[PDB]
Formats: sequence, structure tokens, C-alpha cells
Amino acid sequence: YFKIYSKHTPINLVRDLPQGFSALEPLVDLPIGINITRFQTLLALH
Amino acid sequence: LTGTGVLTESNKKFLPFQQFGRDIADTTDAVRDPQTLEILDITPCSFGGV
Repeated sequence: YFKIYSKHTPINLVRDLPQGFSALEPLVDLPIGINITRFQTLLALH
Repeated sequence: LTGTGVLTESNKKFLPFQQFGRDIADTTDAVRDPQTLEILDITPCSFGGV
């Protein structure tokens, strides 16, 4: 089961993570049933 | 899940993923109805030592 927990907050400090406590709620849980050893991130490029 | 208790409207807020309330000792404080999504508080039926 792939579980994704997502929290969205406005961030004052562009450079680094703000010190603070944020609780992440699970958006959805999906039965993908696939083994994952690596991940990559897609960025749209102008 | 089987239990015996009075069912009442539940004041406590539940996030959408959350389905069951938790009591101190492995019993369900609150349940959300499966058919219609409203939180119900569970209180054990009145018992008094005599």
C-alpha cells in the first residue's frame, strides 16, 4: 500500500525549513503493490 | 466491531481519514457510522455499584 502524507503551509524563510511542528495527514492510500528502491522528481522546464 | 453502549452525537472533531475514537484502555470511545459519515460518541451504559 502506497501511503502519501501531505501538509501545505506558507513558508517565510526561502533558504531553509522553518523551525516548527507540522502534522502531515494522509491524502489517500493506494494498493500499487510494486517494489520501489529509487525515486526521481519531475520538473517542468520552460 | 461489537460493543454495548449508549450512542450520542459527537462534539469532538474527526479529520476525514479518522474513523474510530480511542479511549485509555483498548476500547473505542467514538465511531463514525459507515452508511452515513457522522461521528457518534460511545458511552458505556449506566452502571452503579450497589
